[PDB]
Amino acid sequence: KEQNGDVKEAASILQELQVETYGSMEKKERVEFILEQMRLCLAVKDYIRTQIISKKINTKFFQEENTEKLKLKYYNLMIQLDQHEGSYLSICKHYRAIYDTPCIQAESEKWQQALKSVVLYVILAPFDNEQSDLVHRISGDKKLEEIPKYKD
Amino acid sequence: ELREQLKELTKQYEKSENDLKALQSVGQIVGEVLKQLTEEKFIVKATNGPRYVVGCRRQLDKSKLKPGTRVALDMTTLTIMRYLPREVDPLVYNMSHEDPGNVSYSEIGGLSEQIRELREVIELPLTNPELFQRIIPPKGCLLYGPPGTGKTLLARAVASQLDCNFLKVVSSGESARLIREMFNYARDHCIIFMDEIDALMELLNQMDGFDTLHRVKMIMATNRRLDRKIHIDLPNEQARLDILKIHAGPEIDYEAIVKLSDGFNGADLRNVCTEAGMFVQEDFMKAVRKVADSKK
Amino acid sequence: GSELVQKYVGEGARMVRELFEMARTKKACLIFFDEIDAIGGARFDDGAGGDNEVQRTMLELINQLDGFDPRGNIKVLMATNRPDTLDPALMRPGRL
Amino acid sequence: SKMNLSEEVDLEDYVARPDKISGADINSICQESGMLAVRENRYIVLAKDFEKAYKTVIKKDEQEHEFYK
Amino acid sequence: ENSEKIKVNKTLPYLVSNVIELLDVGKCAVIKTSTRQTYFLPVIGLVDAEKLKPGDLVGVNKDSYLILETLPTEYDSRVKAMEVDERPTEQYSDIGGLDKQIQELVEAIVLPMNHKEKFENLGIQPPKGVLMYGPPGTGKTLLARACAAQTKATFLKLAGPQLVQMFIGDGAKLVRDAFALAKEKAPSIIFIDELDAIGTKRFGDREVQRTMLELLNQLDGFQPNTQVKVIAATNRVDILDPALLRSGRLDRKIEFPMPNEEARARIM
Amino acid sequence: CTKIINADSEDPKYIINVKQFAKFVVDLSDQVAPTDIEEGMRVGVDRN
Ligand SMILES: Nc1ncnc2c1ncn2[C@@H]1O[C@H](COP(=O)(O)OP(=O)(O)O)[C@@H](O)[C@H]1O
Ligand SMILES: Nc1ncnc2c1ncn2[C@@H]1O[C@H](COP(=O)(O)OP(=O)(O)O)[C@@H](O)[C@H]1O
Ligand SMILES: [Mg+2]
Repeated sequence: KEQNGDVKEAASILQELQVETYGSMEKKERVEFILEQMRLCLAVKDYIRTQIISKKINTKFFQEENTEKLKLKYYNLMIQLDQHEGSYLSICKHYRAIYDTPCIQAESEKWQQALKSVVLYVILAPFDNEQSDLVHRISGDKKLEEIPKYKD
Repeated sequence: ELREQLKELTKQYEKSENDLKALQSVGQIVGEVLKQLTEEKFIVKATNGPRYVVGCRRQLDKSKLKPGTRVALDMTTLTIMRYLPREVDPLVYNMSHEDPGNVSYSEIGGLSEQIRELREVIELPLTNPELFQRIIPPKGCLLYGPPGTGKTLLARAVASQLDCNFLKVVSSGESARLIREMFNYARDHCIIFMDEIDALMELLNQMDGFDTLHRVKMIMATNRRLDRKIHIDLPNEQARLDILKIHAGPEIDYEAIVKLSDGFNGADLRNVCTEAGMFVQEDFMKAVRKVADSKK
Repeated sequence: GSELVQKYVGEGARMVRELFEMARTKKACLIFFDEIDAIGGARFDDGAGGDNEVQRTMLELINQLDGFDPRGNIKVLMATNRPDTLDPALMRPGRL
Repeated sequence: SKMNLSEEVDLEDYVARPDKISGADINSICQESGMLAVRENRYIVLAKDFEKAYKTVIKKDEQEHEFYK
Repeated sequence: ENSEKIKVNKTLPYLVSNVIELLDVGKCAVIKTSTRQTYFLPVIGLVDAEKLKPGDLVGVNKDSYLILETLPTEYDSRVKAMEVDERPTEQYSDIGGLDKQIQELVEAIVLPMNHKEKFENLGIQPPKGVLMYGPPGTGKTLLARACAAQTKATFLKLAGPQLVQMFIGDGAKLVRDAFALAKEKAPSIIFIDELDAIGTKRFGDREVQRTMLELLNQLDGFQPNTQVKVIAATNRVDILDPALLRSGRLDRKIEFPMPNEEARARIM
Repeated sequence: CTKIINADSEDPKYIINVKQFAKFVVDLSDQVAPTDIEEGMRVGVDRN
């Protein structure tokens, strides 16, 4: 339905699958279903339902073997949500999780862009104790290297 | 030889001299602060009963001694020398102070309808309560019908499913007061399980229903806010086979057994294996003979 | 009868034990528990939880009169004007 | 007022209807309606929710023996 | 010379004390002096901290209350004389009427006691606790005497009021001594007559309740091994501490019935 | 005396219970025959 150049009625159908209670194999298939519910919600711009559905996931699970692309898309979707909402420190934290993902560590740009956006989203937050702590943590981090006219 | 000899003799000399050192250490008096007088004074009740206004050792710091803080009172000057953790008395696990303890989820073979119902009962509040705040999460529920066929087992499995550990309690005036008092630690430890409500000349145990940190719920269960009713059937339709199999720690035989056995739980299979042992597969008709023999 | 209901919970049971020990010390004994309606009627508690020490010494008297122990040449002539509130444990003819 | 409600959820047509409910009853109606709304997974309650809670805690005083009346 | 100094400072009027609780700050102690008191100690003292488990008989200096020599064991005379000095001998077949009850008790007591491995060989649980609830006069103590006679092992005669000493904690000490004696003398059968005297339902009274909870806790301490099997006996089970008859605890209810007609013929 | 502590061969190191007061471990003083204690024989004891 979503492929069929029509989306207003796309989110509705899939926003009826409680893969939490459907009683399936393990936390792979249902994580995928929840994430596609979320993707459809973002596509239709239903941010309240986006947050509510995202609350169904437990990020602690993503410390597992195959849990790489699923958590990557999880954080990317949360980041779309927050970017259209207005928060910036939350977007910082989400990019930080993306960067800390072991797979994301590999390949040059897959971490260079992550750190670029992490630093900008630290900078684009209000001056609070939390923002100051994040500024300190991202400060240098060794790997921040001397990205030209950037770490300065 | 010198290395080991001198190593062991150094151990022995150090131990002996430290024994002499210990021989000049005086014990303290174990007691609890009561009221925290002017910040240089505390009313402390020693174990044997007597209560003294006592000092506060400077390096000890303050604000860590509040009414009930075990302290090591100085034996003569009666000064609070250094605090202590709360002693664990036998009145903890018998007072139902157990957070952990679970067996499995597959241990409950069938029961799918009640599993799903209680799941929808207790998950969402332990997980997202903000949705409700957008109003009051349900607090209690009921497990009902026959003697709650696998009531505590239902809790034992679905709590593990939800990842919140446990707070079990039995309901078999002072007792009521303290049962509500340890609610502080209960929340500090979730699904609360005040079971055995039946069997009541007690009147302070009323449903006080205080306010605690959001999340954490209860499944208060009995027979005959908290708005649920999980009716249960003492047998199952065709899950007696299932109960036997998932209890078969030790199948046509399993059918032939359930086809005439009508009990309430896996005690049937427990008796099967037990009497077969008196008389691992190779049992077969022995189970049938048991189930025919059990009286109940 | 009144020298078996003291304060100091357990003292009464200790008294019963000492009496039976003295009996066994003696060659042939006749005990004459009188007014035993004071020492032990029923066993139900309800509000009698505070008066359970007498019940306890009565239980000690039973276990002495007959239990996992030969009693010896000890013969008991209990007296009671009302053997209608006595405990069936004490009344049962293994002891009387 | 504390809850979040739609625009077609007028309460003024849940009062004019004769009914011998009390304050506890009305609190229960509202709490049950919100609970049912969340169960059916919406974050805004609606007239159907209030109808269902109304009938859930108005006719609850039933299952009596009818020969008494 | 340091050893001589320690010897000179180890005079021998030590006070017997417990080790109720332990802590690390180094090692410390929270000993409970028999002179009913609770004394904390920073430097555990001459004890080499052999894991110093909560619960132990330690010789402790009278005034400094420092842990001097540790004592091996202490079982009051009331539990040292509390065993079958002369094993009785009545019979097994000479207990009329009750047949299913006697068979059930024989299995659930002796068979796990003799053929221990050929119970768990089948994934079986030989329940530790057998409660004989009967109407007064059925013969519960008769079957108990028969088991003590023809069962070997070490038999413990627990006698209800025998656990209710006036002094606070002495009853719990007596129960601890009884259970420890059972464990040391394993295989053991622990027959508790008139269990309605250790603790009935509620609550000196708190002392009786505390000794009851000592019984409950140390019974729970059992595992399938630790070859001690407990057989409570009791006349009036007027809902006697439902917590007592729970999972793990006394859980084989050997109900005792009144003698039927054939039973009475056999009895006569 | 409730436990003669196995007597450790030499240096018996008796034990005693003064009942409500306390439970002490004790030696023998001036006693001619340090065997006549019988492990329950209601022995003598000094104050301090
Ligand atoms: N679905 C099941 N799978 C395995 N065992 C079960 C099941 N249901 C009940 N049982 C057994 O029945 C017993 C019932 O325990 P519990 O529910 O606490 O007591 P009651 O059923 O009398 O309330 C448990 O010990 C358990 O071994
Ligand atoms: N079933 C029985 N078979 C044989 N003797 C019995 C039986 N029941 C009671 N007795 C007689 O009574 C006594 C045993 O009953 P007992 O065990 O003392 O009862 P309880 O357990 O209620 O105290 C013995 O004197 C025995 O001779
Ligand atoms: Mg259960």
